[PDB]
Amino acid sequence: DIVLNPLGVPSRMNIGQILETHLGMAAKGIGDKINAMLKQQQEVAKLREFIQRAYDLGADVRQKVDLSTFSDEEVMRLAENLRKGMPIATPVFDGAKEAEIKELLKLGDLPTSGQIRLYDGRTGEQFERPVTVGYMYMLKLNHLVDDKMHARSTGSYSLVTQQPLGGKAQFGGQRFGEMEVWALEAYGAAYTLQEMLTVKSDDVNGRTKMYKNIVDGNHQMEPGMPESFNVLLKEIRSLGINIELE
Amino acid sequence: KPLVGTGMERAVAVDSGVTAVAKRGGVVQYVDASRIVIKVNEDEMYPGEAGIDIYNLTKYTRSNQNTCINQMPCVSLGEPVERGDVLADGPSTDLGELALGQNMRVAFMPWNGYNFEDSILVSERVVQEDRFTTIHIQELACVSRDTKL
Amino acid sequence: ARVTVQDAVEKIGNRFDLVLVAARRARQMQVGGKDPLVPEENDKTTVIALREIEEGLINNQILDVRERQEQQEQEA
Amino acid sequence: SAAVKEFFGSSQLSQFMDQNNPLSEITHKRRISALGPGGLTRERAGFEVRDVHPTHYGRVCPIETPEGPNIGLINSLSVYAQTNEYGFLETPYRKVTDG
Amino acid sequence: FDAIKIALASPDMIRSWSFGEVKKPETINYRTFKPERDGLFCARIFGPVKDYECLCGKYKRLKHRGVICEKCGVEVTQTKVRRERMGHIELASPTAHIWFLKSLPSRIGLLLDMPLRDIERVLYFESYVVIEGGMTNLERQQILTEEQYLDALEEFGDEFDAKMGAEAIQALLKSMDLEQECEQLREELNETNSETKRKKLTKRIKLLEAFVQSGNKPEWMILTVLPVLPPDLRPLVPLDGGRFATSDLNDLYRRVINRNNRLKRLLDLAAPDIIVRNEKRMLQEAVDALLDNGRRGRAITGSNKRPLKSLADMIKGKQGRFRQNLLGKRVDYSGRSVITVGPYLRLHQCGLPKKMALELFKPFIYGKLELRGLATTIKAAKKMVEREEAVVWDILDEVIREHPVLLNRAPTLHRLGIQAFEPVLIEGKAIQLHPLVCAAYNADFDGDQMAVHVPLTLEAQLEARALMMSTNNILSPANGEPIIVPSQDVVLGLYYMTRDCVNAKGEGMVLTGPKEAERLYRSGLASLHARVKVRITEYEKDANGELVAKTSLKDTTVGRAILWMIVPKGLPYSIVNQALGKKAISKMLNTCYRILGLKPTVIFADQIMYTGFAYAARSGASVGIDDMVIPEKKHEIISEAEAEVAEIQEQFQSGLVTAGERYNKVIDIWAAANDRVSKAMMDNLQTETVINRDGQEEKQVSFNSIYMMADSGARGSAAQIRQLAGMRGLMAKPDGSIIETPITANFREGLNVLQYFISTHGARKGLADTALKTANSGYLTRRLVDVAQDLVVTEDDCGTHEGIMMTPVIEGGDVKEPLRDRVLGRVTAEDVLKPGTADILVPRNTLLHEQWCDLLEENSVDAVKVRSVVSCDTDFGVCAHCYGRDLARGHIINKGEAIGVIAAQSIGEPGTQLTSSIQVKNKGSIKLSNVKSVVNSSGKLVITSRNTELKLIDEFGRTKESYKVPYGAVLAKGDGEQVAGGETVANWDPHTMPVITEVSGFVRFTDMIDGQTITRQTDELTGLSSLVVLDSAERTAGGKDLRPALKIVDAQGNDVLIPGTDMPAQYFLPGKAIVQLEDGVQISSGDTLARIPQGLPRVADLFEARRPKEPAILAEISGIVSFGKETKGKRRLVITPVDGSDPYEEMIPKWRQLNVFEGERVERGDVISDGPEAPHDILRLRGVHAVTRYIVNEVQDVYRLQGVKINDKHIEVIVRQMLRKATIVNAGSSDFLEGEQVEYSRVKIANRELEANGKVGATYSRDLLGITKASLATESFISAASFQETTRVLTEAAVAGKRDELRGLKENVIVGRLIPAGTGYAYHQDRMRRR
DNA sequence: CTTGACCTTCCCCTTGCTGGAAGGTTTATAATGGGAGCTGTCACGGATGC
DNA sequence: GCATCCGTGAGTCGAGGGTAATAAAACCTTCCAGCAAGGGGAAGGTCAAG
RNA sequence: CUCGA
Ligand SMILES: [Mg+2]
Ligand SMILES: [Zn+2]
Ligand SMILES: [Zn+2]
Repeated sequence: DIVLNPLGVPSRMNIGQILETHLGMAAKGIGDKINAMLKQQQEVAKLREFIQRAYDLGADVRQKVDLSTFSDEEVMRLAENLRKGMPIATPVFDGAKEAEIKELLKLGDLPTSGQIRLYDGRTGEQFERPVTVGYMYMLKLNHLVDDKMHARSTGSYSLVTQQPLGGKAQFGGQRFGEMEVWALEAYGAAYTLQEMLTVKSDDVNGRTKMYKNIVDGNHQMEPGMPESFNVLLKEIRSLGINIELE
Repeated sequence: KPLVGTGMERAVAVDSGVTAVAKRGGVVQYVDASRIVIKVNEDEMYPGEAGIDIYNLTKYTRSNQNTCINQMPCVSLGEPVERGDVLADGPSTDLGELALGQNMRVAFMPWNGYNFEDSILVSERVVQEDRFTTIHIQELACVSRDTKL
Repeated sequence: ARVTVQDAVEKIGNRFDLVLVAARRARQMQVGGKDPLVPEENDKTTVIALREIEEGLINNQILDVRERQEQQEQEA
Repeated sequence: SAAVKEFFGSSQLSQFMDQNNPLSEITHKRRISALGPGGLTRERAGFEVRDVHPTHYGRVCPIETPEGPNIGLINSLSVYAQTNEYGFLETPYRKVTDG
Repeated sequence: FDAIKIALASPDMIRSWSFGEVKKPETINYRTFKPERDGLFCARIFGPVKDYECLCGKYKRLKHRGVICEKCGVEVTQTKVRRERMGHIELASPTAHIWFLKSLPSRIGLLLDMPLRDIERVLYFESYVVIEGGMTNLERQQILTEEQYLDALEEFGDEFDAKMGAEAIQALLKSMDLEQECEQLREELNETNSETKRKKLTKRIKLLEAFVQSGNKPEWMILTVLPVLPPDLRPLVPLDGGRFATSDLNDLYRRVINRNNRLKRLLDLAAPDIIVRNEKRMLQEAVDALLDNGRRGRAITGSNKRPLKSLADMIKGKQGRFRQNLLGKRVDYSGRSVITVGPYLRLHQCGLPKKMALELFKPFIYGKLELRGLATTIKAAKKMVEREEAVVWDILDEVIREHPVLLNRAPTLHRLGIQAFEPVLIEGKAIQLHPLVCAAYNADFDGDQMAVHVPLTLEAQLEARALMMSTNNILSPANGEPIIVPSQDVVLGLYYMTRDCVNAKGEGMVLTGPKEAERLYRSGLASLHARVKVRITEYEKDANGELVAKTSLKDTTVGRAILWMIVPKGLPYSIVNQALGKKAISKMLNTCYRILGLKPTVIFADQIMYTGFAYAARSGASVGIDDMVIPEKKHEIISEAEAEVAEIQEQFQSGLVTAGERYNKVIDIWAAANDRVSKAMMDNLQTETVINRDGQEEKQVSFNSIYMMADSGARGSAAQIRQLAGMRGLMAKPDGSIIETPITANFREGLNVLQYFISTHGARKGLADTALKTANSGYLTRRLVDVAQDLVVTEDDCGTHEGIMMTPVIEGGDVKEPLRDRVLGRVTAEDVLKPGTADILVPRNTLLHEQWCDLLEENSVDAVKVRSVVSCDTDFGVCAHCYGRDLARGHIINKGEAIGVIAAQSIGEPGTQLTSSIQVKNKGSIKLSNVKSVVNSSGKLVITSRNTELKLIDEFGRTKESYKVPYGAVLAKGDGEQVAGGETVANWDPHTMPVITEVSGFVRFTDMIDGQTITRQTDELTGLSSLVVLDSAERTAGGKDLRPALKIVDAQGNDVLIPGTDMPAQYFLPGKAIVQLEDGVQISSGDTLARIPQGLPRVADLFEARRPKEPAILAEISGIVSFGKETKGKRRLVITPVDGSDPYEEMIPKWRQLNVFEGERVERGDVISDGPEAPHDILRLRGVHAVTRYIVNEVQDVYRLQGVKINDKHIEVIVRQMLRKATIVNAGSSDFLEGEQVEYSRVKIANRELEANGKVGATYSRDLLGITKASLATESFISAASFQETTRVLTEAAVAGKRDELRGLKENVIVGRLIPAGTGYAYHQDRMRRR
C-alpha cells in the first residue's frame, strides 16, 4: 500500500521504524493465522490451543493471561477482535528485544530476516535483493493541500499605499521581498524588475493601462513613478525637510 | 487501533475527557446512536434515587481547527458494564484506545524516483477503501447590518 | 532556440544585446504586422524572433537598415 | 469585570486550544511556558536558558518541545511530575531501606 | 527628472507648499459624516470628498471643471487630490526641531559652539542665556541662572539682553555671522599644531562652509510654521460595523492644534509667567512628540497603553516605507502551492495545476477569447470562465505554451534561488518540480511551498528564456563546479549499475557492442554485475573540430556497457570504467561541459536522471535490522577499557595520581577504545567472501545495503555508521567539559534511560544553535549587499600594469590550495616565463583557462602575477579584464553585469553552514630568505633575526613546506642541505626566549650594581648562577633610570665589534634577564648569555574591521630603538632612524612581550609585540596589496575548514569596496585633512596637476572602513537612508544641501526605474550620452 | 416642421404651534504637591565630562 | 586623555486567530423641521392634430 | 502569540 524511501534512515538514525515495521509484520502474521483458523470454522478448543501459545513468548513478561478461565463464548469474541491483527504493547525504555521479534515471526510462518522477495508490478520480473515489507502506523496531518493552494490575478488593493493586500482569505498576492530583488539584480533582468515594482503592484495609472494592453493583445510595458515613493516624499516633507526632484 | 503501541494509549483516551465513561456499574438497557441508558447495579445505588443514568452523546459538531467531533457507542444491547469503562469512543478513540492514524503495508525501496526526497508513493486501495478521508465542518455567517440609507 | 539559447548568443555576442534585439524584433510582428521570415510551425512571437536571430537573418544593423529604408519609402 | 475579562481573553498565556485530537487537547494543558509577564522574551534569551539542566530528570521532558524560535522556552511537564504546595516540581521515588 | 535634492525648509517654502491654515482641532461631524470647516480634514483646504461634487451639492456633473462654490468654498476637482495637498499651522511661539537638536552630534550646538547640556537648560525654561552684552562683563552665550539674572538686571540696567526659551536660541542663531567665524577658524587652524583639535576644527569649518555652499540659513532649525500631512495618508475610514478606524497622526496633530490655540488664548488673558512658561514648554513637548516620539522624555501613550507611532517611526526599521513598502512590494499575478516531485519532466519544464493557471492567465484568456469571436465582450467572456466550459481548456493550452513562468522559494539565498521554467498542465493541486533543480533551491519535499510569478511584457518574457531559464544555470556563480550534480537516488542507481561480482551468472563471455548487452540483461541470461569483454567505439576529438573513431576490446562489466549508450560522442571510456560514486558523476558532467558545450550537457544530465531512477528501482536496496552488523569483538574491547579504568581509579583512591591526571587518563583510554571498535565494525562491513569460479574464497567489497549508501556518497558518512554498529563516542554536558563515562550502547541495541538523557544535551545544543545562527548569517548578507550594491563592470580594458601575486598556501604541512584552481580564470599581469629565465610562454594579458593552466602544471612555475579588482584604475566600476572570468557562463564577463550583488550573495549564502622541533615530511632542498647567521661552537648554525622562515623546496622549484623559525634558534644543518623526511633541523626551547651572543670573545659583567640597579639570585640546587635582575614591578623603584647595560668586552676591556660593522656590541637588560655563564668567561658564537622566559563571528569581525583587544603592534619607520621616558605605567620608546627624522616616539603599556630589545634594529611593518594584528595598521604601514592579501587568506580559512568552496575573487570585490574613502594630508586643490573619496581625489589629479598647473599636490592616504560604515558614507544618500540610522543620515544630509545623482542600483529600485546593470545598462548609456 | 394641451417631478407656501439640535453663562461652608512602570541580552561606536 | 554613559542593531516567506473601557445641572438663546391637507407655480417631457 | 519550511 505504501512504497517509502530507504535513504532516509542512515542520515537521521531513526531505526525505530525498521523495528516497528518488523513487529507490525509479526503482529499481522499472527492476525492472519487466526483469520485462517476462523474461516475454516474448525473448533473452539483449537483457538485456545493457539492464542494461548501467542500470549506468552517473552522471557520475563509482566502480564500473565490464561485462557482457561475464559468461557467458551468469550474466546470467540476475543478471536473476532484479533482477526485484523494481534495488538502488541512495547513500553518506552522497557522494549521488546531483537530476539523476541524473531521468536514471534516464527510463530506465524514468516521469514526471520523480515525481508521478502517482491515481484515488480509493471514488468513482472523480480528484484535482485530481498525487500523489507511490514506495517507502519501512518498518520495524516493538518497541512492539507486544499488550504495552501492560492492564485490571484487582480483585486482588493490597499488603502494608503495602493499595493495589493496579503493573505489567502484576504485574496492577496505573494510578497516580492528584497531577498528576491537582489536575486533579480544579480541576473541583470532589469525589465522583470521594472515590471514587478511599478506596473504590477504600486502604480495607479499603470495597472489599468496594462490590463487594456494585455486584453487588447499587445504586451507593452508602460512605466510610471510608484505611489509608495510620493507618499515617502510627503512624509519627509512634513518634517520641515524640503525634498524635491529636478 | 495501532498494532504496535506502548500501553499508554489506554490512559490518554480516558483522562482527556473525550469519551463517555460510566460513573456507576450495571447492565445496559437501551443503546441508540444518540443516547445510552444504563441500569445501575443494586449495591451501587443511593437510597433516594431511581437508579438510571442517561448519557447523551454529542453528534457532529465543530472543533476549533474545523474538524469533526462525533461519539459513537461501542457497547451492545444487554451486556454488563463495570465502573470506569468506556461506553462511547470519540473522534480518534477505538474501544478506549487512542488511535490517531491507520496502519498499512509499507515497503522500503526506491521506485522510479516517485519517492525521491522524503516523498511517499501511495497505492490506490488507500483511496478506494476510505482509509484516510477526513471530515471538515466549516461555518459561514451572513450578517445584515443597518446602513443609514 | 526553444530549449537553450546557446546558438543565438554566439552570433550577437552577449545576452543583454540578444534580449534587446529579440524584444525589438518580436514587437514588429505583434502590433506592427510585419511578417516572419522563418516558417512559424505554431509558435508565439518570441521564439520566432529567437529563431530568426540564430539563422543570421536578424541583427541590429539589419534591423536598423530594414526600418530606415522603409522610413525613406514612407517619405516617398 | 474589566481586569478579569482582560486576563481571560487578552493575555499571552490565555491561548487558543488545539482541538484536532484527544492527544493534542491533553498535551496543551500540561504545557509549561516560560514567556509572558514577569518572564523572558524571544529576543533576549541565550543558549543558557534553552539548555537541558541535569535537574530536569523526571520533572520536565527533554524531547518534547517546539523547534522554531522558542525552542527551549516552551517546556512540557513530565508524566509523574506533581506540583508542590509552594510551586516547585516534585517527582516520586521508592525508598531503599537496608538493600 | 534625473536628480533628487534635499535641504532645509524656509517658512516661505512651507507657505508655498500650503493651501490654507488649519485652525480648529475638529475632524468630522457626528451625525452626518462630513468634514468640518477649517478642521484636519477640511474640504476647502485639501479638496472635495467625492468626484466632482462640492460639499453642499450646488455643483456636479463634470460641467463645472474648475469652479469654486461660493457657499462652501470647495474647488470642484477629483478626490484624488486629497493625497497631494498640504496645509500648515501657524505656531504662536517658535519651537525647536528635534532632529536638529537631539541627534548625535547635536548639530545646533555644533554650530553655536555650546554643549547640549547647556542648550537644554534654555529650551526648558530653566536658565537664561545672554544674546549680546554691551558691557563685556557678560560675554556671548554666558548662561545666567534664575537668581543671577536679578543681580545682572540691577547692576547694568538694560545694557544687556537675556532671553529664555526657543526664541532665545532663534535669536542666537539669527545674530551670528558665518563669514567672521569661518575666516577666524581658518586662520587659527593653520596656526596651532595638534591632532586632538584638528579632527574637530576641520569638522566645524566644513559645517560652516557647507552652510554657505548649500545656501541655507541657520534660522530654519527652529520651526515657526509646521506643515500638515495630506488627509488621505492618515485616513479616517469607517469599518463594516460602524466603528471608525483612524491613524494616530490625528491625535498628535490634534494635540499640537489644541495647545497652540490655548497658547493663543493665554497670551491675550495677560496670564502670569508660571502659566505661560509652562504652556510654551507643553507646546514644544507636543511638537517633538509628533516629529519623533520616543526621544525627548517619556514616550506619549494613547488609550491602549501603547506608544503612538510618530512621523519618524514611519520611515525607519523593518516597518518603514523604506524597508517594507519600497524595496519589496506585494505583486499581482502570483501564486502559492505545495511542491511535489515528478521525474517524467525535462530540465526546463515544471508542472502547474489547471486551477492555478486558469487564475494566473486570466487576462490572456480574455484576450484570446475575444480575438476568436467566441465571446463578444469581456462581460460575456468572464461567464465562459466562470462555467469552465469546453473551449476554455483548449485555449489555455495555446496561451500557456512558449510562455515561461518564474518559481521563487523563500528564503532566496543566492542567485539560483529564483529560476524560470516552461510550464505544462497537470490535474491536481501541487506544483510538480524537476528532481535535479532541488540542489539549487535547497528544497526537500516535506511540505515546502514555492511562489509562482508570471512575466507579463514582451521584454520580461525574453529575460526569462535567455537569462533565467533552468537550462542556462548549470554552473554555480560561487565556483566553477556544477550545480545540477545528481542527488541521492540517481547516484545510488549509478553506483549499483557500475560494480562487479565474481561469479555473477555468466562472466567471461565476449560481446559485440553495448546494444547486445541490454539484450543479455533484459532476458536474464547475464546479470547486471559481470566481468566481460565488449567491443566499443569511442570518439576522441583532439583533431581540431573533427571526431576520430577508434575500436578496441575493453575488459569491463555488463553495467558499464549498458550505461555507455547514454554518454555523448567526444568523451572517452575511462569516465565510466570506474565504480562511479558521487564525485565521479559531477566530474563527468564537468568534463562534458568543458569539452563538448552546453547543448549535449543538458541532454546528458537528463538521461542520467532517467537511467539512475530506473536501475535503482530494479535493484531494491532495503534497510533491514540484519544490515547493521555489530562487530563480534565489541564486548571484549569494552571489558578491557573497563579493566583499564579501574587501575587509574584505584591509583586515585590511594595517593599516587592527582584528579587532573586521572580525568585525562580516563579520556585518553576511552578515545583509543572507541577507535578500536570504530575500526572493527568498518573492517567487518566492507568485506564479503564469495565463492570463485573454482571452489575458493575470494573477498570483494560488500553488497551490504547500508554500506552502499555510505560508500556511494548518496546519504550519510562513515561518522554516522559508527553510531549504528560501534559505540557513541563521548557526549559532553553543556558546560563544555567532557563526561567521563561514554555511551557504550548504539542505536541498534538501544540506549539506556540515563544514556538517553545524557544524549539530549548535544541535540538540544545543536538544535538551539541553528535558531540563533541564521539571524547573524542573514544579517551579514544584508550588510554585505548594501555595501557592494553599485559595482558594475563598466569598461573593457585599462592599462594598469599591476596586480597581486599568487602563491599556493603552504602552512604547516601539505598544500591546501594548489595553483591549478587558485589562479584559474584571471588574466595575467606580467608576462611570466619559464624557470629557465627567458622564453616567455604566456603573454601579458591572456585569460588563464583550461589548456593554459595544466601547461603551467607540467612545468615547475610557482608564482603568477594576475590582475585583480583591488587595483583597477577606472572610476565607478571595474574593467572586464581586471575582473577575470564570469564563473557562471565560462567566458570573459560582459560589460553590464552587476558584480557586487553576486559577490555578496556568494559570501553570505553558506554562512548558515559554518559554525620545539621542525620535522620535514619529504625529501627536498632547503631555502631561506632575509637571514643573518653565524656558525655555532659545535659546528651548526644559529639564527639572529626575526623574519626568517624555513622553506623546503622540492626537486623542481615549488615550495612544499614553509616553516617558521624564531630568533635565537640553534639549527642542526646549514643553508641549502639535502634532508631526510622526518629529520629534525631546528632545536630551540619552547618556553624561554634566549638572547644568544654572536661575538667570539671574552665577556665581562659591566655596569651592574647589586641592590640599586639589579638584584641577586643564587641557584639553590646547582650553584652555577650569576648577576640577575628582577622584573618590572617587583624590582627596586630607585634605579629604573640607571639602565644596567652588560657591555661585553674582552680580557683587556676593549669594545668588541658587531660582525661586519665598526660599532661596539652590548647586551642590555630587560626584566627576568637571568644570565647563567659566569664573569670573565670565554665564549664563541652560539653561546647563550641569558634565557628570559615568557567560525562565523570571525568573518563578521574581519569584514567589520574591528580592532582586536590585544593588538600586535608594529614599528612605524625603520631605525634603532631605545627606551626614553620612564614608567608612569607606560614608558616610552623612541624610533631613531639612522638616516631619517629622530624624534618619533610611542607609548607601550603591558610589558609582557617585547620582541625587540633596547639595542636591536627593526624595519617598517614588523612585530614588536605578538598576537593578532589590526587590519588598519596593515594598510597604514604596509601597502594595499598586504590588506587584500591578509583578508583572502584569513576568511578563506573559515570556509575551507568547514568544507565550503568559495572562489577568492568574491572577497576582493568587497575589500575594494571597503578602502574607498581616502583622506588627504597635503593640500593644493580642496582642503587639508577632510575625508574625500579616492575617486574624486583621483579625477582632480587627472585634471588639475597635468595641464592646468604643475604638481600643486593632492597626495592622500588610503583608509579602511568597516561594512557598517562604508555604506553610511557614500555619495547618494538614498542608498544610505534605507540601510540603517535613517534619522542620522537624513539629518546629516539636510543641513549640508546634499544632492543625489541616482548612480547605483538601489535608488533606481526605489524610484521605479531601470537599474544601470544587465539589460538596463545598454539603455542607460543613451540617457547618459544625450545629456 | 408647428401649436396648444396636457403630463412629470420638485420647491415654496398656507396656521398654531411643538419637538429637537447646537451654543453660551452661572453656581459663595470648605476643599491647596501624581503615579505607573520598569528590572532575565550583547556588542559595539562614539559622545561626554571631569 | 581616558574611564564611563548613552544610541542602535539583532533572518525570510506563509497559515489562524481578531475588531476593547467608565464618570453634572439649571437656566438662557437662535435656528430648523414637522404636522393636521392640499394650493401654487416653475423647469422639462409627451400627444394629437394641422 | 501558536504552527509550518
Ligand atoms: Mg522542507
Ligand atoms: Zn459647493
Ligand atoms: Zn582595469
